Amino acid sequence: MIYTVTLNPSIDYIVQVENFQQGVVNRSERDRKQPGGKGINVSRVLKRLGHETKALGFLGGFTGAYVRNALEKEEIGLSFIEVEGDTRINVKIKGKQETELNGTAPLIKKEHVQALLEQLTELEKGDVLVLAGSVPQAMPQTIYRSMTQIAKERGAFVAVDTSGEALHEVLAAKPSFIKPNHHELSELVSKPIASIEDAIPHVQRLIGEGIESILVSFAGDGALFASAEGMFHVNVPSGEVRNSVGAGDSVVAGFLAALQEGKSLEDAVPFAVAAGSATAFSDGFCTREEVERLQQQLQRTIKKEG
Amino acid sequence: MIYTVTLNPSIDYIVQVENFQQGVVNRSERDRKQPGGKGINVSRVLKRLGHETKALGFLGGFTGAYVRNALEKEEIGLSFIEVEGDTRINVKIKGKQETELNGTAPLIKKEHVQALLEQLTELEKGDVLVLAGSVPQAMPQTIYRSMTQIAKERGAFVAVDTSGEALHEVLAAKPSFIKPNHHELSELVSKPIASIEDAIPHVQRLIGEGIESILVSFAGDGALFASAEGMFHVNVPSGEVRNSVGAGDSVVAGFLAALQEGKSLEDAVPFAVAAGSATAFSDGFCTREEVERLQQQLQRTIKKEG
Repeated sequence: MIYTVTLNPSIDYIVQVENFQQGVVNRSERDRKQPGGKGINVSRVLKRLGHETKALGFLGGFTGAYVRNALEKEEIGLSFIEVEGDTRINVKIKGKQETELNGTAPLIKKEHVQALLEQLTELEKGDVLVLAGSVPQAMPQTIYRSMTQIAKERGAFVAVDTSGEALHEVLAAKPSFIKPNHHELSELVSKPIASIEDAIPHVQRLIGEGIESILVSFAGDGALFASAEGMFHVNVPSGEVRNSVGAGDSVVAGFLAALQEGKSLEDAVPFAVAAGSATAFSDGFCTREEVERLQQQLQRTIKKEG
Repeated sequence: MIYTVTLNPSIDYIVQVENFQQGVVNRSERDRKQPGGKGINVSRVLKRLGHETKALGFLGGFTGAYVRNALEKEEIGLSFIEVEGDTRINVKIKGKQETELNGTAPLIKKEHVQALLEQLTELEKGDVLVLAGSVPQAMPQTIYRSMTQIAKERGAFVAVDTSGEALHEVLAAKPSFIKPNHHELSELVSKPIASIEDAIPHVQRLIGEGIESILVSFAGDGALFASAEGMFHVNVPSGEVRNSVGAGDSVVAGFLAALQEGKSLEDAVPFAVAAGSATAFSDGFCTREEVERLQQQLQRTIKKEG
């Protein structure tokens, strides 16, 4: 049904140290590690929302074994291609400041990329393909455009959450749904967008260019959703954000979980934004209960637009 | 024959990064992962110098599995005790400002910190017990004092490489060898130090309390050795130090390797100081051939003390 692709998964090593300072021996007070990567995170959250997914991508070494074991324990569908190097270890330092340091991508022989593309020919009509995250530089940045084509030639629904050249490249493939935050969208059109008004003309050009739906977040300023069927705004429940290591991925899962449940593209927006917020407010990720709650609240702030 | 103890072992994650800012992101340019822990390093460097050893300590979690697999490949003797906790990960960032980030020590039950002491009971006359590295706050900072005893009461040679209360409390136990750098010595004799003479009176008193040998390195300026047979100085090879990760652990391994091969306490010093700077003048752990060479260099640099 729903397939997620994570080209560069990882072990997110989350560490809070209210004292983290350069050139010095920092100790940790609170340590945690969890499998990471945008595709993987959409899977995990989907699971928490009661939906299965089959996770795809590349995994290597003991760190990859850790990632595979974990998803296994969470009873999440998976079919990763083993690679030679080790899966990267990403370091997330919380506390006073918020500093990140990503590990190097592991080498991926061309045969593996060919095998990953091979798996996609398995998508059937009505399946969903989620391509989220960065594309290792060693790989053709047009990779998502390729995977989207394979998917579309099989009737599969494509949801994309990337940036840079990779996102620019995917457009010609006309995926079904994209979710750029306002900064990613500004980067895509090479123009600044700070308000809902700044984005509307561009969104309208994208829908007419074949993109079926788009959801642009403006952080604590709500979200804008456009479909050839319409355009409207929605607010965020507001609250103290206790975490921010997979909130955009939650929005994607929420949207897709709702679509699975038969709701309409428009009707799904409320649930997705809430899922993002729920995760943004809890130490870990959102729960089916939390989302439903917040969603009820947001399902009114719905202001038309366009 | 030579036992090493590592209470808080770990996987050392070295990541080279330039212009390693803060608050934002940071992409590694080069990564590296290997077993960490002072005792562990001593066993690894001893292996390279041609000598076996059995490493003891506490490992847990997939991280602990890694440590164990790696040492088993280097064919290093071992017998750690599995604790329900997850061996830590210390992120050693390098560049123009090598920083560090030590992970939260796992969790060790009493019966564990007891089956260990229980292992020491096998020690025999002529054996060697190496105690190095800080102590997990989850344990009493007197733990080395306690082990030295068991060890000493068995004709075993105890060498210690620590600092802080831990180092302070071991003294009354009368260990056979300690290597406080000129600083740790100030942090011990609770008094500042500087001259090569500003330490002899104090290294003298320590020897008089029952401690067999003391090796105190003046960072960049040489090192002083003291035993009941008198003392002498030796200068450091002098060269470009690329790595520091495990230099002190090398002087210790060198000193022990040299005594294993029959050489005397004082005659083993050159060899130990050689292993130290041979590891430092490199991007990895020193090789036998390297030590022997610089050994001769330092061999001539020998001056008795007044």
